Amino acid sequence: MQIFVKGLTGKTTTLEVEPSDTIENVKAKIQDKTGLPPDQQRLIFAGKQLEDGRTLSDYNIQKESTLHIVWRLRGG
Repeated sequence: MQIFVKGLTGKTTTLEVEPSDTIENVKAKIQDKTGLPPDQQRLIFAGKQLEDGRTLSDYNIQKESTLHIVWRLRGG
């Protein structure tokens, strides 16, 4: 069960996930494709904010679910 994430460039990035796969892991996968640090990553689905400890089955996230990558620096 893969998912498509809306990138800033508009290009979607397929990611491998599973009902068991927690968000913490997902952010980790992203940290590799985006190379961005965890403090610069944010996942939101259907306008709902995700949190660690939860799973896809909790957010009712299905396949081809459109996420949202928000890139912003917390400043110095």
